[PDB]
Amino acid sequence: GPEMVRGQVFDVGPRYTNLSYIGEGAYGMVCSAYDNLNKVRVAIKKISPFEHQTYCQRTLREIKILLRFRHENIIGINDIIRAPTIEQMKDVYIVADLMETDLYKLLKTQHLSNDHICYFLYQILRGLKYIHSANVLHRDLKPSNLLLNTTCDLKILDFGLARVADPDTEYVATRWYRAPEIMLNSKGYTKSIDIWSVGCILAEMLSNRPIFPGKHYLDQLNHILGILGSPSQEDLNCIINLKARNYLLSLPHKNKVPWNRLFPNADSKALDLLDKMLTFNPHKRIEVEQALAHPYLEQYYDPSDEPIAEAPFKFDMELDDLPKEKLKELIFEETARFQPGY
Ligand SMILES: Cc1cc(-c2nn(C(C)C)c3ncnc(N)c23)cc2ccc(OCc3ccccc3)nc12
Repeated sequence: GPEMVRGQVFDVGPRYTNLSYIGEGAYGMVCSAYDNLNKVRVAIKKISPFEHQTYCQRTLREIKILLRFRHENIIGINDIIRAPTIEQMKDVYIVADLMETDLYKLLKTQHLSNDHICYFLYQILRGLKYIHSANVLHRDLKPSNLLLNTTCDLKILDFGLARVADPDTEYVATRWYRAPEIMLNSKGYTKSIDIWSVGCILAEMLSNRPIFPGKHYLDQLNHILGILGSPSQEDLNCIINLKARNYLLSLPHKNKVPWNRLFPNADSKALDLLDKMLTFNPHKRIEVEQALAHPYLEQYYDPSDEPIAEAPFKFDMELDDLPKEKLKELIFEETARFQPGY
């Protein structure tokens, strides 16, 4: 029979053995396992989406994007296991490189020196540069979506909320990393929403504490304005939405808090870059290639070793809202090339 982990079956043998609980991912339980073919311990995520439309849809979408993307700072799929007939397939197991932890857990437990911060930040933007080059917005960068290994290699996870970057909410664990414009007008304008999310992660690395921990929807904007200050007139004039602009004008005045008051031990170049990432106005916010070229990342900056996508990625939006059972069939087809062959 199959091995079991906290009452959950992991029918991944004979190739993968000696399973052990790591944690809960956003889509299912994650265990570590020994790969008997490559002689190495790997991470295996178990996914059970076929009891709902939204899970099947997001599963199919994630498998397609991670299979097309190939970059060292973005999580890759090494293998996929499922039953040989669609009628048996009640679960899907995705296999990936074993890392040590996520940035969420690391920051709850330990200090990061400037070199670790600097190197982690470089890798987030390196990976993000590839994603944005494919015309994709992540829209949910946060510490829990960043995996680290023991040699400080960093990988980005979770394109569940990813979209094309052209002009066009639900439940999420945290709004602490959402850019202000997302709640002030068009639903996540541009690539600057991700740069905002990365700035928030930088701040959190400097202090081990999230910078904008809103306790509810409107509170999130109060946290942001309480540090950045009230928007200037120029910045106010970039808020296109009538109600948003009015709402901003109705709020109490707040003065800017200097960065070196919040982060008194931080490298002044780090705070300079942070200032440019956490700019209220998304049109003035620093872009990924410019951020990589900031003096703070001079040690690692190397545009010959910062690859871009071969082409733009396209999401087939019509597959969304297809019937539960049809999505099950497409996931069977997409996972077929990992089934023992030839
Ligand atoms: C997002 C994600 C995280 C982890 C993971 N999560 N964790 C911890 C944070 C629980 C890890 N620790 C060490 N190594 C790891 N690989 C992990 C394993 C994963 C293993 C497979 C995987 O497949 C991506 C995927 C494919 C299809 C649908 C949804 C997700 N995604 C994983």
